[PDB]
Amino acid sequence: FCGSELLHRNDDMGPTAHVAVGFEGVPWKSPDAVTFMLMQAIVGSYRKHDEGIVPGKVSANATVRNVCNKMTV
Amino acid sequence: EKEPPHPPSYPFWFKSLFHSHDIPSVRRGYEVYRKVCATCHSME
Amino acid sequence: GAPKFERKMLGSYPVSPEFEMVWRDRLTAHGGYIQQTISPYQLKFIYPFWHTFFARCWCKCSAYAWPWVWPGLITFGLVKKMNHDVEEDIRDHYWY
Amino acid sequence: GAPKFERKMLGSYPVSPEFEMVWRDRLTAHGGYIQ
Amino acid sequence: FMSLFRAHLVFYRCALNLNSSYNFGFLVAMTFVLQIITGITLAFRYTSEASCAFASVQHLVREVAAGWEFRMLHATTASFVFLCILIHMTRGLYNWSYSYLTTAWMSGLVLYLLTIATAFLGYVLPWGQMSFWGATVITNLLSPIPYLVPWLLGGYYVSDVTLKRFFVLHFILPFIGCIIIVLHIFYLHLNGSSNPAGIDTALKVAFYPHMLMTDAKCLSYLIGLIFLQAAFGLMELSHPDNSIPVNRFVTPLHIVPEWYFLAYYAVLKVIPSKTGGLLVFMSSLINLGLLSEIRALNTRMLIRQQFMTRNVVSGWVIIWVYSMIFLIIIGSAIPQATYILYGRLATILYLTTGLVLCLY
Amino acid sequence: FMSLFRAHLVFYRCALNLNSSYNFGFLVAMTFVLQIITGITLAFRYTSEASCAFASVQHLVREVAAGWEFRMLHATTASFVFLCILIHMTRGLYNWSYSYLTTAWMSGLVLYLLTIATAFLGYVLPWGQMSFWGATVITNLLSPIPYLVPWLLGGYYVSDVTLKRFFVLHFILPFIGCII
Amino acid sequence: SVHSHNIRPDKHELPASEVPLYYNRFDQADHPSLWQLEEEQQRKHLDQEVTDVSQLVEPVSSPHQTEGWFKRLRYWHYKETAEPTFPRTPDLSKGELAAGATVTRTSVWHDPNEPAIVSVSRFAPDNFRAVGFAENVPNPESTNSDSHPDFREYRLGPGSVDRRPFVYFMSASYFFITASMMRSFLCKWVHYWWVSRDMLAAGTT
Amino acid sequence: KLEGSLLPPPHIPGIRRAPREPASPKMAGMEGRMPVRLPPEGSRFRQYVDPRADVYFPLTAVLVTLGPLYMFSKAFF
Amino acid sequence: SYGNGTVLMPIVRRVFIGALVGIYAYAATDVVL
Amino acid sequence: EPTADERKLYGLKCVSAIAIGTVLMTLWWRFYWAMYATRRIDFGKLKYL
Amino acid sequence: IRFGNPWRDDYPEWIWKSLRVSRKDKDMFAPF
Amino acid sequence: QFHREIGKLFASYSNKITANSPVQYVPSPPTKGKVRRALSSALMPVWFKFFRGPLDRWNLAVMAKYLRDHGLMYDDLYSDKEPVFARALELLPPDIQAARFRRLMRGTYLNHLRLYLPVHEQNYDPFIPYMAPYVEEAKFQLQEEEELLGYHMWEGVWYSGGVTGFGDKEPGEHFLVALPNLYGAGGSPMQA
Amino acid sequence: FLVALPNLYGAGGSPMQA
Ligand SMILES: CCCCCCCCCCCCCCCCCC(=O)OC[C@H](COP(=O)([O-])OCC(O)COP(=O)([O-])OC[C@@H](COC(=O)CCCCCCCCCCCCCCCCC)OC(=O)CCCCCCCCCCCCCCCCC)OC(=O)CCCCCCCCCCCCCCCCC
Ligand SMILES: CCCCCCCCCCCCCCCCCC(=O)OC[C@H](COP(=O)([O-])OCC(O)COP(=O)([O-])OC[C@@H](COC(=O)CCCCCCCCCCCCCCCCC)OC(=O)CCCCCCCCCCCCCCCCC)OC(=O)CCCCCCCCCCCCCCCCC
Ligand SMILES: CCCCCCCCCCCCCCCCCC(=O)OC[C@H](COP(=O)([O-])OCC(O)COP(=O)([O-])OC[C@@H](COC(=O)CCCCCCCCCCCCCCCCC)OC(=O)CCCCCCCCCCCCCCCCC)OC(=O)CCCCCCCCCCCCCCCCC
Ligand SMILES: CCCCCCCCCCCCCCCCCC(=O)OC[C@H](COP(=O)([O-])OCC(O)COP(=O)([O-])OC[C@@H](COC(=O)CCCCCCCCCCCCCCCCC)OC(=O)CCCCCCCCCCCCCCCCC)OC(=O)CCCCCCCCCCCCCCCCC
Ligand SMILES: CCCCCCCCCCCCCCCCCC(=O)OC[C@H](COP(=O)([O-])OCC[N+](C)(C)C)OC(=O)CCCCCCCCCCCCCCCCC
Ligand code: HEM
Ligand code: HEM
Ligand code: HEM
Ligand code: HEM
Ligand SMILES: [Mg+2]
Repeated sequence: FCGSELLHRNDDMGPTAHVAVGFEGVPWKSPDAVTFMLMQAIVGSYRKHDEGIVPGKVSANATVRNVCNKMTV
Repeated sequence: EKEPPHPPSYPFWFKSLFHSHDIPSVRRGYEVYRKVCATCHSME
Repeated sequence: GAPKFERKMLGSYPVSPEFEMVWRDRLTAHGGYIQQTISPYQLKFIYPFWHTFFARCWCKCSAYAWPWVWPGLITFGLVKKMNHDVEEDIRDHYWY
Repeated sequence: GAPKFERKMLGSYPVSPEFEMVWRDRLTAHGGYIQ
Repeated sequence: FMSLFRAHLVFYRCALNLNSSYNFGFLVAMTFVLQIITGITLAFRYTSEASCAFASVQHLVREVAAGWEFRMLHATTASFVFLCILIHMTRGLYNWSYSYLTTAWMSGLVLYLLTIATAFLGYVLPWGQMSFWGATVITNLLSPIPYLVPWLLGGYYVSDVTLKRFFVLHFILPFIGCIIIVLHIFYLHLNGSSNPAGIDTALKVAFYPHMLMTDAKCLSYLIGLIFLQAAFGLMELSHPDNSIPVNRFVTPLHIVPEWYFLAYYAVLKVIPSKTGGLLVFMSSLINLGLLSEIRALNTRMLIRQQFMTRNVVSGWVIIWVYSMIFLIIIGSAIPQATYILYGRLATILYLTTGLVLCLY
Repeated sequence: FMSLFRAHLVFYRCALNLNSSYNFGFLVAMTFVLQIITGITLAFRYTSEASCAFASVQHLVREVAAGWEFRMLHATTASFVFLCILIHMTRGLYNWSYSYLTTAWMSGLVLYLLTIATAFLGYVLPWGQMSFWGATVITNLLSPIPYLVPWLLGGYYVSDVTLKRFFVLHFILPFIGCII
Repeated sequence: SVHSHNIRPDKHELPASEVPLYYNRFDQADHPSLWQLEEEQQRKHLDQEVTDVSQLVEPVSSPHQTEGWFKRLRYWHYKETAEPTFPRTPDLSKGELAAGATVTRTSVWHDPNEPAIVSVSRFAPDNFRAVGFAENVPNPESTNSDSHPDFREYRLGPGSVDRRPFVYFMSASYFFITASMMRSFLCKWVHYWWVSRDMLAAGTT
Repeated sequence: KLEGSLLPPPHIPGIRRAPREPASPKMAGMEGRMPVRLPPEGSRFRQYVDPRADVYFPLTAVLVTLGPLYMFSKAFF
Repeated sequence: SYGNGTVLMPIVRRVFIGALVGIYAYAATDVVL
Repeated sequence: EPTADERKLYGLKCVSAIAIGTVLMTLWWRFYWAMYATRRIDFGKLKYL
Repeated sequence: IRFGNPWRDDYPEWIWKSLRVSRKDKDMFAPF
Repeated sequence: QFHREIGKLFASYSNKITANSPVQYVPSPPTKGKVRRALSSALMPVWFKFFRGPLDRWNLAVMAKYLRDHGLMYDDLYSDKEPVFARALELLPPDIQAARFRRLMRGTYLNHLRLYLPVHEQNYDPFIPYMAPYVEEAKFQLQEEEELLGYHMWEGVWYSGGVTGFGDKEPGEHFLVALPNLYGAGGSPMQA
Repeated sequence: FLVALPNLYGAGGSPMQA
C-alpha cells in the first residue's frame, strides 16, 4: 500500500470537485471484517437533494450534522 | 601619536575553553598584592 | 495578492476567515496539470541531498564568483597598500 | 444584539463596516409609527 | 484572534524556492523578545542614580545568582540585532524588493531608526568612561540644530539628570517598536512576499509545516551562537574603557563607539566641516526612502531580476558592502593623514553607490 | 481601524433613558489616562534607591518647576479612581446588570483586582514610615500561604531590594490593564 | 490595487511608436486560426540535438541598445511613455507592428480593394506574431527534466521497514532537549529573584 | 542562411511575411564561446566593434572607474 | 493614477528629490563656486 | 571576575545540548523538504507512475 | 574555462554521471 | 476676484500651446546638444571598441545564460502587479497563456533545486517579444481612462464604505481601514 | 474573544446575508 496522491487540476469543467480517500483494509476472511462493515455504516452517507424526512441539521449521525451546519449553509 | 605595540601571547592555562583557573598560582599572587601592590593600590 | 481577473472564484460557498489569505492569491491553472506526491514516511530524505551535492554546489559557487570574489580581492589589496603607506609616512616625519 | 427573528433584513445591499453594530440590533416596528 | 493566527501562520501560501535569505526577519523579531525578557529582569536590580549606577551593574554580576548570565546575554544579543538587520536590508537591495513592497520598505526604515536610538540610550546606562564621553560627542554633532541638546540632557552637561531620563526612554521605545512591527507585517501580507528568482509563479505551498521548519532550524543556530559568545567570550564586542569609572576632567586616549556605528562615524570624521557633515547624514536617509518610488523615476518598466549571477560588473549593493567594511577599519584607527586620505576615497563610493541605485 | 471607531463611538445606538449612572465607565478610563501621563513624567526624576527615594520626591517638589503639580495630581487622581469604580460597581448591583452581561462582570472584577494591586505598589514608593510599616503588615496577612512573602521582597524584611522591584511592577501593570 | 501606472510624457524616453527597443519585425495573419498551421509546418530548434554551448542558436536581437551614465543593465523591451496626438504611421512593408494608438489615430489599415469593415478586422493583437515565434518559444511538458532525479529513485517500496517509530523518536528527542533548556532558564530566573550572596551573609551572626 | 535564430518561413496563404535579414560574415575571436550577434552591416557600430576586446574587459572596467578616483584622491585628498 | 488611494507617496517623492537638489547645490557653491 | 569558572562549565553543557538539537531539527526539516523536491508535475498527459 | 563564465558555463561530464547513479531498492541502514 | 486673474494666466499659456500644435506627425527634436553630440562621435571609435562595446556584449551573454538555465523567456520576468501588464495578460489568447503558466512553474522548480538544464534543452532564443501587441493595446486603453476621468483631484466622503475617501475603490487596503469587523465571520469582496 | 477579528483586509460581511 503506497501512501500517495494523484490529482487532475482542471478549471474548465464547472464549479464541482470530486475526491476519494482510502486506507488499507482487511481481507474477506479476517476476524475483523464484520467490524469494518459496521464502521462503514457509522460514517454513512448524505445527499443534499435527497435528505428524506430527517433534516440533515438535526440528524443523529454526527458526521452529517457537522457537515450540514458548516458556515450555516 | 601612534598605535602602541600589541603584546605577546603568553600561554596562561585559563585561555582554553575547557580550562579553569590555576588556584595554586592565584594564592601566591595574593601574597604579592598584600606585600607590594597594596601599599599604593586599592581593590575596593 | 493576485490580479482581479485571477481572483474570481468558480464556486459560491463563502470564504472562511482562516482561509482569507489563501483566496486573496487564487490563480487559474491555465491548461491544467497532473500532480503526483509521495508520503514523506515512504521516502529517503537525506540521501537525495548528497546525491545532488556536487551539482548544487557548482551552480551556487559559479554564480557568486565574479560578482562577489573579484571586488573582494581588490578591496583586500587596497587594505594592504594603505597599511604600507602609513608605516613609511610615520618614518619620514618622526624617525631620524 | 437582537434576536435572530428580528435581525432578519428585508433588503439585500451589504452591511457596511461602519454600520455593523447598527444592524446587529435591528428591531421590527410591529404595527408601524409616525415620527 | 485565532482565525488571524491560522490565516497568517498556518495556511499562508509561499513560493517553493524560498531559502535562508528569507529567514532573517523572524530572527530579528526573536532578538527583540529576548531583549525584552532580559531587559526587564535587569531592571529589577539597576539603579539610575549616577553616583551608584556603575556600582549597581558590578554588584549585580559579582553577588547575585545568575546575574552574569542576564548581563552578558543582553549585551551580546544587542550585537546580533544589528547583524541580522544588516543582512535583512541587504537582501532587499539585492532583489529590488522595494519595487512593489513600498510601504513595507518605508515602515522598515522607521524600525531601523527606532532601534538605533534604543541602542544609543542603552549604552549610556552602565555609566563608564565610554558611556559619558561617547554621549558628549555624539550629542554635539547635533549642535547645528539650535537648542536640540541642552534640553535632552536637562543641564549644562551630561549630568545625573540625563541618566534618569535615558532609562525611561530606553524602557519604553522597544514596546513602541513592537507596535510598528504589526504595521510592517500588514503592508507585507497585503502584496505577498517575493522570491529569489524575481518571477510570478503558481508553484506555492502552505507555510506550515514546510516553511515553519526552516525558521525553527535558523533559530537553533542563533541561540547557540549567542550562548557560545556570551559564555566564553570569543570576540571583543565591548570596549575596555567602559570598565573604568567616569571622570569628567580626563578624556580617554581613544574614543570609538560600538562597531555597528563605526562606519558612519568615520564618514563624519573625514569631512572637516561640521554643518556639511550633518547634511550628508540627511541625504543618505533621503536616498533610502526615495527607493519606495523607484517605479516612477523612469518610464521604462522595471524588472525585479538584477542579473548579478556570473556578471563581472557586479552590483551596486555589493560595492557598498565593501566600502562599509573599509570604513569600519578606518574608524577603528588612530587619526593619521594617510588614513584620512583613503577614508575620503571610500566615502565617495559609500555615497555615490546609494545615489545611482535610483538610476536604471 | 477607523471603521471600528465610527461603528462603536458614532453610530452605536443607545436607549433614550440613559442618565449619569451610565457615565462613570468613561470617567474611570480617563483617570487611567491621566495617571499614565503624570506617572511617566514623575518617573523621569524618581529614584528607586531606598537610601535616596524619600529625598528624590521632596527635591522634586521643592526645586523643580511645576514639580508640585505632577506630584499632587498623581496622588489626588488615585483617590478618584476608586470613588468612580465604587459608583460604577454599585450601579450594576442596583440594576442586576450581571444577569445577561456575564463576561462583562467577570472581566470587570479582574480589572478591580489589578487596580488594587497597582495602588498598593505605588504607595510604598515614596518610602516614608507608612510606606514601610503598611507593607510589612499587609504582607504578613498572606503568611498562612507558605513562602509567598520572603520572595516578593527578596530579603528577610522590606529592604531596599523590594523597592526596586515594586517600581518595575507599578510601571507595567497599568498597561496590562489597558489590554483588559 | 495600491499601485498606480506611470503613463506620462517624457523628453528622453521617446514613445515606442518612434523608438521600439524590441526588434520591430512582425508577421500578420488574416485570421488568427491560421497560426495553428504555422505551428505544424515549421521546425523547432529544441527538436535538434546539440552538445556544446558554442553550438547554441544566436539571437536576432542586438546587444547595443540602452546607453547612459551608471546604466548597469543594457537591454530592455517595454515602456509607459505617453503617445502623442498624431503618432508615426507604421511601415508594414518593413514588418513594423501596428497596435493601440497606431491603429486608432493613423490610416495604416486602409486598403483600396476591400471594405473598411473587412480590412480593420485584421488588426487585432492576436493577428500579429514576432518573427521567430514558432521556432523558439518553449512549451514544456513537465516541471521535471529527464536528466534529473525524482521520487522513482528514492521511494521505499515493498520489503521496506516501517519508519513511523524513527520519525517520532526524532521529534520526541528534540522536545525533551528543548524542555530541559526551558526548565533551566526558569530556574535561573527564580534564583536571580531570590536573596543575594551579600545579604545571606549579613544575616549570620 | 538567415541571420540570428530564424528559419525560412513556410508559404501559407493568408499570412503576410516580414522581410528577414540574410546572414553576414563573422569576425575573429568568438571560437568556443556562446554566440552573440554583431552590429548590422550598414552601421557605424560595426566599423568599431572587435570581439577580441571582450577578454580584457574585466580589467578595463576596474580601470575606468576606480582609476581616476585613485589618482584624483592621491593628488588632492 | 485614477482608481487607487496611494496619495501620500507621490508627495514624499517630490519633497525628497527637492531636498537632494538643495543639499548638493549648497555644497558646490561652498567648495567649487 | 570570580564567576568565570561557573560561567564556562555551564556553557559547555548548554552549547553541546543546543548543537544536538540543531541536528535533530535539520533532519525534521529535510523530512518535509523531500516530498516537494521529488514531486512530479506533468502538463497535458501523464508520463510516468 | 567554463566555471563562472557566462560564455561557456556547463557541468563537466563527471557531474552529469553522478546524477545518473541509482540506488533504487537498497537500504544499508535497514538493520537499525 | 483673485481666482479669475490666475485663471487668465493659465488660459494665455494654454492658447499658445494650441496655436503652435501641428496637425500631423513631426519627428521629435534631438535631446542632446550639438556640443555633446560632437565629443561622443570623436571619442566613439575608442570608447566603443574597448569599453561600451564589450559591456553590451557581456550583458546579453549574462542574461541569456541565466534565462536558458531555467528555461525562461525575457518577457516572463515582468510582474502582474503592474497595471499595464495586468491588462495585457487579460487580453491573451489561451495558447500563449498556457505556455507562460508552464514556463513559470518549471522555472520556480529549477531555482529550488539549483540544477541546470541539459544543453540540448537550452537551444532557443529567449528574446522574442511575444507580449508586444498586447502591451501596446493596454497602454492605449489606460491612457484614455486617465485623460477622460482622472484630470482633477476629486473630493469624497472620508472613511465610508470600507475605503478612505481619497480615491481607493477596493476596500481594506490601507491601515486606517484595516480590521473591518469585530464580530461575525467576515466575507470576501469578490462575493458581493 | 478567541474568534474575534475575523478579517484583516476587505469590507467584512454579515452572517445574516450568507
Ligand atoms: C563539521 C560539523 C558538521 C557535522 C559533520 C559534517 C557533516 C556530515 C557528517 C556525516 C553525516 C552524513 C553521513 C552520510 C549520510 C548518511 C545518510 C544516508 O542516506 O547515507 C547513506 C546513503 C546511501 O544509503 P542508501 O542505501 O541509499 O539509503 C539508506 C537510507 O535508508 C537512506 O535513508 P534516508 O536518506 O531517509 O536517511 C537515513 C537516515 C537514517 O540514519 C541512520 O542510520 C539513523 C542514525 C540515528 C542517529 C542520528 C544521529 C544522531 C547523532 C547525535 C549526536 C550523538 C548523540 C548521542 C550522545 C553523544 C554523547 C557524546 O539518516 C539520518 O538520519 C542521518 C543521521 C546522521 C546525521 C548527522 C550527524 C552529524 C553530527 C554527529 C555528532 C553531533 C554533533 C556534534 C555535537 C556533539 C559533540 C560535541 O549515502 C549517502 O547519503 C551518501 C554519503 C555521502 C555524504 C557524506 C559526506 C561527508 C563529507 C562532507 C562534510 C565534510 C565536513 C563539513 C564541510 C563543510 C564545513 C566546512
Ligand atoms: C571537521 C573539521 C572542522 C571543519 C568543519 C567545520 C567546523 C565548524 C562547525 C561546522 C560548520 C558547518 C556545519 C554545517 C552547516 C550547515 C548549514 C549551512 O551550510 O548553512 C548555510 C546556509 C545557506 O543558506 P541556503 O538556503 O543554503 O542558501 C542561501 C543562498 O546562498 C542565498 O543566495 P540567493 O542567490 O538565493 O540570494 C542572493 C543574495 C541575496 O542576499 C542575501 O541573501 C543577503 C546577503 C548575503 C551576503 C552576506 C554578506 C553581506 C553582509 C556583510 C556583513 C558585514 C559584517 C560587518 C562586520 C565586519 C568586521 C570587519 O545572496 C547572496 O548573494 C548569497 C551569496 C553570498 C556569497 C558571499 C561570497 C563571499 C566572497 C568572499 C571573497 C573574499 C576575497 C578576499 C580573500 C582574501 C584572502 C585570500 O545558511 C543557513 O542555513 C543559515 C543558518 C544560520 C542562520 C544565521 C544565524 C547566525 C547569524 C550570524 C551569521 C550571519 C551569516 C549567515 C549566513 C547567511 C547566508 C545568506
Ligand atoms: C492590527 C491587527 C493585529 C492585532 C491588533 C494590533 C493592535 C496594535 C496596532 C495599533 C493600534 C493603535 C493605532 C496606531 C495608529 C498609528 C498611526 C497609523 O497607523 O498611521 C499609519 C499611517 C498610514 O495610514 P494608511 O491608511 O496606511 O495610508 C495613509 C494614506 O491614506 C495613504 O498613504 P500612502 O499609502 O500613499 O503612503 C503611506 C506612507 C506615507 O509615508 C510617509 O509619509 C513617510 C513616513 C516615514 C518618514 C520617515 C522615514 C525615513 C525617511 C528618510 C528620512 C527623512 C528625514 C526628514 C527630512 C525629510 C526632508 C525634509 O506611510 C508609510 O509608509 C507607513 C510608515 C509607518 C509609520 C508609522 C509611525 C507611527 C508614528 C510613530 C513614529 C515613531 C518614530 C520612532 C523612531 C524615530 C525616533 C527618533 O502612517 C502615516 O501616514 C503616518 C506617518 C508618520 C511618520 C513618522 C516618521 C517619524 C520619523 C521621521 C524621521 C526622523 C529622523 C530624525 C533623525 C535624527 C538623528 C539625530
Ligand atoms: C589640473 C588638474 C585637474 C584635475 C581634475 C580633473 C581634470 C580632467 C580633465 C580631462 C580632460 C580630457 C578628457 C575630457 C573627457 C570629457 C568626457 C565628456 O565630457 O564626455 C564626452 C562624451 C559625452 O557624450 P554622451 O552622449 O553624454 O555619452 C555618454 C556615454 O553614453 C556614457 O554612457 P555609456 O553607456 O556610453 O557608458 C557606460 C557607462 C555605464 O557603465 C556602467 O554602468 C558599467 C560599470 C561597471 C563597473 C564595474 C566595477 C567592478 C569592479 C569594482 C572594484 C571594487 C570597488 C569597490 C571596493 C571599494 C573599497 C574601498 O559607463 C559609465 O558610466 C562610466 C563611469 C565613469 C566613472 C568615472 C568617475 C571618475 C571620478 C573622478 C573623481 C571626480 C571628483 C569627485 C568628487 C571629489 C570631491 C569634491 O562622452 C563620451 O563620449 C564618453 C567619454 C567617457 C570618459 C570617461 C572617463 C573620463 C576620464 C577623464 C580623466 C580623469 C582624470 C582624473 C584624475 C586626474 C589626476 C591629475
Ligand atoms: C503551555 C505550553 C508549554 C509550557 C510549559 C513547558 C515548558 C515549555 C518549553 C518547551 C517544552 C517542550 C514542549 C512540549 C511538548 C510538545 C509535544 C506535543 O504535544 O507536540 C505535538 C507534536 C509532537 O510531534 P509529532 O508531530 O511528531 O507527533 C505526532 C503525534 N503522535 C506522535 C502522538 C502520533 O508536535 C507538533 O505538532 C509540532 C508542531 C510544530 C512546532 C515546531 C517547534 C519548533 C518551534 C519553532 C518556532 C519558534 C517558537 C518560539 C516562539 C517565540 C514567540 C515569542
Ligand atoms: C531591542 C531592544 C534593546 C536593545 C537593542 C538594548 C540594548 C542595550 C544595550 C546595548 C545596553 C548596554 C549593555 C552594556 O554595555 O552594559 C543595554 C543596557 C540595559 N538595558 Fe537594554 N536594550 C533593549 C531592550 C531593553 C528593555 C526592553 C529593557 C527594560 C524594559 C532594557 C533594560 C536595560 C537595562 C536596565 C540596562 C542596563 C544594564 C547594563 O548596562 O548591562 N533593555 N541595553
Ligand atoms: C525590527 C525590525 C524588523 C522586523 C522584526 C522585520 C520583520 C520582517 C519579517 C518577519 C519579514 C518576512 C520574512 C522575511 O522576508 O524575512 C520581513 C520582510 C521584509 N522586510 Fe523586514 N523587518 C524588520 C526590519 C526591516 C527593515 C530595516 C527593512 C528595510 C529597510 C525591512 C524591509 C522588509 C522587506 C522589503 C520585506 C519583504 C521582502 C520580500 O518579500 O522581498 N524590514 N520583515
Ligand atoms: C478600569 C476599570 C473599568 C473601566 C475602564 C470600565 C469601563 C466601562 C465602560 C466605559 C462601560 C460602559 C459605560 C458605562 O456603563 O459606564 C462599562 C460598563 C459596565 N461595566 Fe465597567 N469598567 C471598569 C470596571 C468595571 C468593574 C469593576 C465592574 C464590575 C465589577 C464592571 C462592570 C461593568 C458592567 C456590568 C457594565 C455594563 C453595565 C450595563 O450596561 O448595565 N466594570 N464599563
Ligand atoms: C491606575 C494607575 C496608577 C495608580 C492608581 C497609581 C497610584 C499611585 C500612588 C497611590 C502613588 C503614591 C502617591 C504618594 O502618596 O506619594 C503613586 C506613586 C508613583 N507612581 Fe503611580 N499610579 C498609577 C500609574 C502610574 C504609572 C503608569 C507610572 C509610571 C509609568 C507611575 C509612577 C509613579 C511614581 C514614579 C510614583 C512615585 C512618586 C510619588 O510617590 O509621588 N504611576 N502611584
Ligand atoms: Mg518605471
